[PDB]
Order: sequence, then structure tokens, then C-alpha cells
Amino acid sequence: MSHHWGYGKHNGPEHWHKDFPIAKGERQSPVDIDTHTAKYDPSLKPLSVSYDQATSLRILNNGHAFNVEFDDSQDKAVLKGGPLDGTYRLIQFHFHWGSLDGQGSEHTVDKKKYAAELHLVHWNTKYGDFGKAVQQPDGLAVLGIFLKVGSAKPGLQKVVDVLDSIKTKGKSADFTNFDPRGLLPESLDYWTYPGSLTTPPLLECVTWIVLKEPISVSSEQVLKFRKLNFNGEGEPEELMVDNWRPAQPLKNRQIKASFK
Ligand SMILES: NS(=O)(=O)c1ccc(OP(=O)(O)c2ccccc2)cc1
Ligand SMILES: [Zn+2]
Repeated sequence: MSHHWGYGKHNGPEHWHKDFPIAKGERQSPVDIDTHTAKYDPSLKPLSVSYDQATSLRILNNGHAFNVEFDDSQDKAVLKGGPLDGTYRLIQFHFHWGSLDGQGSEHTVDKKKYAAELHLVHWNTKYGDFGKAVQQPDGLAVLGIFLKVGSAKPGLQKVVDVLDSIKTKGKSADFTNFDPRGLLPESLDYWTYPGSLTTPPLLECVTWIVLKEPISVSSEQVLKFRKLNFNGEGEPEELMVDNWRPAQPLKNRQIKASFK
């Protein structure tokens, strides 16, 4: 209730370390993915994305992004396999995006920035709840998917169409019966490394799984993201754009590839 961090010049990524010293830690996210330096790990398993029984509930503008929230009180939408041991439940997804099509992703690929990045957030069921899981080095698994501007993503349009109803911080809307399978690319080829939340509190609790294949979204879909507001209703309008953290030092980490 006393957090003042954001993405402005006076409260953005360069300032976060003052309230969240782990910002300068040993396993911060995002990072640049050097495709030539990532090593193929033949011991890495295919990812298992099991979203058939997903139960979406609500969409919330939290003043930093918008979250599509799921029922995570049972194994309904789970991520397993790949680098993971055990079962990770989907709790929410959100995006980071830019003011311009040439920026917006948090991870980069050979220094390339995508227009946006989708984060499907999952927590390790052996820790019982999300709040306990974020305190553990293997508490979360975030599936990251890049967005490039080209053809529309049909499975994104229900998200685009509700944004008018959650323009400002603190607004929520019913968002039942949304199928997150409609946001996945064809291939589940991925890179993986140990990292952190990319927003305060920047906890070092995430196994990152970043898909190699981007999804295409239309210019009109991402334009609607950029009409959202960071501010609350009745406050001065600040467009919700450039809500990404830049790449952080890799330090003592290796990025593993599931492919080639
Ligand atoms: N952008 S990312 O790395 O996917 C992320 C960031 C923060 C997240 O949790 P959060 O919902 O901000 C939270 C953290 C700690 C206590 C309560 C809530 C989840 C994913
Ligand atoms: Zn995120």
C-alpha cells in the first residue's frame, strides 16, 4: 500500500534498487538471450502445457499491466516437464509492451526487442500457495512468449475487446471462459534460465521458459494495449506504455536451449 515504483523517469527501473536491493542480485530478469551462446541441453524434456481445464475468472488493471486471473485452487491449468520437476499451476497472465512496435519485450533475442511479451505465471504446487512459492528459488515458472506485429492473433481478440472496461488502475471485469491455448505459437521450442520477477519485489524465484517462436498480433491489437492507463480514474492520464524492464546482467548463469 506504500509502493511508489513504476515505469516513469523518477520511479522506473533505474530507481527500483533503492526500495528493492535484490534489483542488483545474482539472478535478475529479464536478460538478453544470446542465441549463439545458449547451449542445446539434450537432457531437457518437452514442455507439458495442459490448459484444457483452465478456468479464467477476471481481468484486472493493476496500474502496471493487466492480469487475466485463473482459478488456481486445483490442478486445472498446469505446466510440467521441460526444466521443471513437479507441477506448476497457472495463476495469471499479463503482457509488457512498448509505445512503439520496435520496443516492449523484456527479454531480447540477440539484442532484438519484440513489440510485447506475454508472461504466463505458474507456481509450484509443493509450496501450497503463490505467496509461499515466491519465497522459494524454484517457486515459479513463467512461460514467456514474444509478440511481433503482423497478422492478428484471433485468440487475443477477447482480451483486446474488454480493455475499454478496465482503462484505469483498480478496475476489473468478469473474464470467464477464456482459453489461453489461443495465445500459444505452434512450436514449444524454448530457452530456459534461472531468474526473477521482472517487477518489484524482483524476487529470485522464477524458472524462466522463453519460447523461441513469437506469436503475431495486429497493429490494431497492440494499439488497444497502448490506450490503457497507469493512473486511476479521475487522475491525470498517463498511457500504459513502456511497462518493461530492460535486460539485466547475466552474471553467473547459462541459458539452455531445448532445440538444435
Ligand atoms: N513479470 S513477471 O516476472 O512475470 C511477474 C512479476 C510479479 C509477479 O507477482 P506479483 O503478482 O506482482 C506478486 C509478488 C509478490 C507478492 C504478491 C504479488 C508475477 C510475475
Ligand atoms: Zn511479466
